[PDB]
Amino acid sequence: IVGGYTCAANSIPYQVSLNSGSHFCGGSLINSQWVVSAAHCYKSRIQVRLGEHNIDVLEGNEQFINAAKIITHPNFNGNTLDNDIMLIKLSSPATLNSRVATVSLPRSCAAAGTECLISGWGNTKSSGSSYPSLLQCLKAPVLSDSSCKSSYPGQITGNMICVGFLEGGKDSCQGDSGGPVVCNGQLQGIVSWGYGCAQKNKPGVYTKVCNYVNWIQQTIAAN
Ligand SMILES: NC(=[NH2+])NCCCO
Ligand SMILES: [Ca+2]
Ligand code: NA
Repeated sequence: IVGGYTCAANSIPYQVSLNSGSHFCGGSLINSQWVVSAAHCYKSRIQVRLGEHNIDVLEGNEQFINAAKIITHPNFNGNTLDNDIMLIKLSSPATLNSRVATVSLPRSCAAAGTECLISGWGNTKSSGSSYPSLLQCLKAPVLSDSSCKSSYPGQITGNMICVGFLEGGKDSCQGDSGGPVVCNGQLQGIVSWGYGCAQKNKPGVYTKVCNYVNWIQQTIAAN
């Protein structure tokens, strides 16, 4: 997250870190047994780390649970990033408490201008690299479909939203991929792609979760 602030510890209890020797992507806990993330994050083995704040220190409230199933969207396209969504089934249910909690799926899609919270352990520098120990947060609005499509001509599908700031300086970045965009208590976005990060007129692009509630529910019921 570039241009953000350090979240209060455990204040984002649905945020997970996906780990395969190190942190590589975010995810969101949406049921006791299922995390949603981005398909471009796929690895064939993943450990899910729940209840994290400092990913470099054991603080005591963590739950580390291996993925038992890793299911990418069948229409994920690696060129256009359409359908950039993945579900992970945990080998055992997460134990839900104040520090490890689900986030609701969307009841509807979000109005343009809705304020959201984006979070992750991704790069914090717009020049060079700095990967933080502490979970970072960013407040950002859903942009117009107009502002989004003008920023990336021919590249925004009906399964994508832009969230962020056209001036630059405030965005998700590499390592935030797969993590949450939560607006009015609903998971509306998954960190997906962009042209670099935090650049002028290149806002973050996010998988539009309000199109996938049926796919999510169907996959959960069938696995
Ligand atoms: N501009 C962006 N937010 N790009 C995607 C960040 C995750 O790689
Ligand atoms: Ca920790
Ligand atoms: Na432009």
